[PDB]
Amino acid sequence: MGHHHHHHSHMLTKHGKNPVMELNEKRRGLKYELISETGGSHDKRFVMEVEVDGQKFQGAGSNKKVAKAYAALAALEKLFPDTPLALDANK
Repeated sequence: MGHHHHHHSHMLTKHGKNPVMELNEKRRGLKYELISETGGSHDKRFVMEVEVDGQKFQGAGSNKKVAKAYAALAALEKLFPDTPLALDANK
């Protein structure tokens, strides 16, 4: 029996474009830099920052590129949610 796999499956975003490449189509002149980076006994913890429309959003993932994905989604869900009227919103 197996009970073990190497996680190769890739999460994306609102569309099948991958949040990073998608955001780079939705907006141009973006910035992707590293904020936090560490690796423990069995788990990883990376945090990347993305600049969209001058606004900086930070996301955390198990590596740089996955952290970029969450950072991008952080901007996408805020700038391009495509949702109806807003009854609840902070920023």
